[PDB]
Amino acid sequence: DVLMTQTPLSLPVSLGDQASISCRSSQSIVHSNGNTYLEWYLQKPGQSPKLLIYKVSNRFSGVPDRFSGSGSGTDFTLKISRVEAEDLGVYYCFQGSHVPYTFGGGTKLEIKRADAAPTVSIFPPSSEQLTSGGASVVCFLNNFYPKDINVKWKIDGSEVQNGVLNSWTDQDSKDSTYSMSSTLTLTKDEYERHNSYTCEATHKTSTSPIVKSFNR
Amino acid sequence: EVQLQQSGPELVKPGASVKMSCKASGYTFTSYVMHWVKQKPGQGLEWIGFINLYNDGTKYNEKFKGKATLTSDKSSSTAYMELSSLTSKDSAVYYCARDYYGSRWFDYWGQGTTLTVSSAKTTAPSVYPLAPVSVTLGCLVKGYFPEPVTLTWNSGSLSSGVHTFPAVLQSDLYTLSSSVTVTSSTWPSQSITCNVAHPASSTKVDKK
DNA sequence: CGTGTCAGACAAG
RNA sequence: CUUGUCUGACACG
Repeated sequence: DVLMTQTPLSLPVSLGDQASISCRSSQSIVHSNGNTYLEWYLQKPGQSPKLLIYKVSNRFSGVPDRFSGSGSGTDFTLKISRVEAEDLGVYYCFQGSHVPYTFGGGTKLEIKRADAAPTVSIFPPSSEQLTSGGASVVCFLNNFYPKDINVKWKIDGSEVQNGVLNSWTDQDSKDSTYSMSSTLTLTKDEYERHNSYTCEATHKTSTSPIVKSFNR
Repeated sequence: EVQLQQSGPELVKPGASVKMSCKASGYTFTSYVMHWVKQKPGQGLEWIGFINLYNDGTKYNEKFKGKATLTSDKSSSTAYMELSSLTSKDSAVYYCARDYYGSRWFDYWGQGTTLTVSSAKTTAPSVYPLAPVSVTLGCLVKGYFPEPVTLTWNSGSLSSGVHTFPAVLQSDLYTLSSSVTVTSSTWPSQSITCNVAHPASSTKVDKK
């Protein structure tokens, strides 16, 4: 049972630049053939993996010369030159050498971009859900970067880190930005007992937290 | 033109078995050995095993012996996989990848079947409009089992400026939201309609 | 020890 | 395309 470690866990790169993702193995992957069966696989968001390199350096049908593979024995490197935006996603190294075929941990290639500020949008509960004894306050934070943002919720002036759902989408292929969604699911009785609701976002792109609020 | 089509989604209860399909088209289904992989949502991949479609000789990952069973119907160009004694630890996405050489690594992959192991029952979603306090609207899909849901705007149009956030799980229920940013010239005059279609229970459509 | 199927590679005529 | 092979897998004897 051979394990595959990938040195770069996350790798932020700007378009044009090249990225070096290394994948050291637990044991020797050199089969008796003298051949090393080390692969590299790319899994773009919302899609199943695709083969890129298939010996240690052999490129599969579809990949340009930008992708090259090096390293033999136990240390292996994947070189992605002239990085593009359609190169988002995690990269796995796979060994088809010994008894159980095993992948690595993965590596999330992040496209390095200018700093962006979120577009915080808040929405009060729907009149339809309010009749159903429910009241969900949804907060939207879209088109920002880096992915380092913190969302807070207050109720009538008190931090409420209770019953909060946060949803993170992948990095946009075009925008190269992230978007978050927090929602505060309360009850109708619990909701109408308070007047002021807020969701805050603290980001590198703002010296002060982005505050949105309403009072019904 | 080698394509690989798997069966659709599956919610089975803890304790039972399930069989998955992998249809192959564009090549000799009996030539290339089939491979199966498992990837829990948000995690890495894991090789399961491969079956020699010419002799039906199977080779498994010893940690998968007793869980998986690779068979096929060589005439229908369909490859199967069986998972017995399902547990929450098995709820993941299972791909079927064709073998490139020596039944060692893979070249082509299927879209992936999403297996859900849970005793919870199928609950239809509840769509709620998101009116403001350019402008941004929203569509809230709350309380549903099992995944998946399809949320689209204007019957597929308005693909730009739309963010479909992945669903979150809470108390055996799902909740999915999607925001849409449009020119200010539209919402008071032009309408944005949300389209939710949960293939397991219902399909709802409501304007803003 | 051997035999068959299957593919992916090769050097040379 | 033909010849001489190399290689991994599975089945079988």
